[PDB]
Amino acid sequence: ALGSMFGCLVAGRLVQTAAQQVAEDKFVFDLPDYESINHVVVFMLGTIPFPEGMGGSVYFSYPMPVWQLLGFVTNGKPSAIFKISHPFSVAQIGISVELLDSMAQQTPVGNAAVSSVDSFTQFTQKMLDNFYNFASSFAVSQAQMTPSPSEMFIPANVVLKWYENFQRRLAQNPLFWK
Amino acid sequence: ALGSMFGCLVAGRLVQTAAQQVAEDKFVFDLPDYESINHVVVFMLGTIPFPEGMGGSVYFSYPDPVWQLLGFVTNGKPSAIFKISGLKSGEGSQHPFGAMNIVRTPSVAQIGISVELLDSMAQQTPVGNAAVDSFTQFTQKMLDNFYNFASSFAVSQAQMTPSPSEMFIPANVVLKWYENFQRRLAQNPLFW
Repeated sequence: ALGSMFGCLVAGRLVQTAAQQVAEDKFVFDLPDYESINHVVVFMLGTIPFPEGMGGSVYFSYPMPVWQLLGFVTNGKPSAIFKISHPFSVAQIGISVELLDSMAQQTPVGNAAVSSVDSFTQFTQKMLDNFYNFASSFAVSQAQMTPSPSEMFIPANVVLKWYENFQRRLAQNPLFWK
Repeated sequence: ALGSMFGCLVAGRLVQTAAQQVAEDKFVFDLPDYESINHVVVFMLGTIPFPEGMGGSVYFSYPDPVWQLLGFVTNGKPSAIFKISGLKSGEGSQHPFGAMNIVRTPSVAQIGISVELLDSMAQQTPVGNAAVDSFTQFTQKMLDNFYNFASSFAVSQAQMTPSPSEMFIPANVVLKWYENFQRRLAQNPLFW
């Protein structure tokens, strides 16, 4: 035939290349022992390119099976690493051949260091929620303040300002902190 | 002897399978444009297993002939991902690569694989931060970052500007929160 197009590698195991064809432009790798899957590496073998105007969207499913879009591979960027621990015990990697123009409009959650980029925002939101739920009881206005020229106060709006700064820095680079 | 036995992958690039064989048990991959690399993937091709009692030690060379040990690959664990950025120089075991002609430059790094006795590999020490907990670093940094930021706005009553619509939190309350959250994060990193 033409041969295999993709490799799928669970860190700690061997490369899988014999993907199961589930559609003319969709391919799936079954991954056993989902619990021991920390990282997956998905890549082009270099034998067959994506067709004109096309790239690959990489999805992951895990235990009922639930899917998430990890990211993309293209002729220009033919490999990607994803931390692990719609078009489609045992997990699956799915690759769907799609228009490059369409792939640009999607929002992948995958990342090489963290399972989901949403966890960054999720943690920050819960940290600030924990702070304000605690601090709110003690908040005072200047009119409510009792005379104490020496005591230090922090404006409540630092919550909002820091969150806004975090969002901006995260949008630039999801791993700015690392 | 073992032929092309290993593969090497940098994220965003094509897999390399053709290593320089500086000995019949020693394989070297060139990595051009090294400063734009954080992670490297090394793996057995699955063409042939390691011989009985043998495994692979994976080394890295960079600009300051000299290799830091990154880690290992074996028949039982035939692939691994390594961090090669931010490694502290001078650490870890020494290297077996005595090829006269390992042609080298500051922009071109190497990954070296030596087929070694498993017994010998068990006595080697990889450098720190090589093996790949990342989210733990994130949460700690964000906590410290937020507290330092919030604290930078701390003001006494005498230093305040009139702002009748603004609310203020006593600084000792913010500090108490910071200490408690730090402490609860270190016993249950997923408490939140």
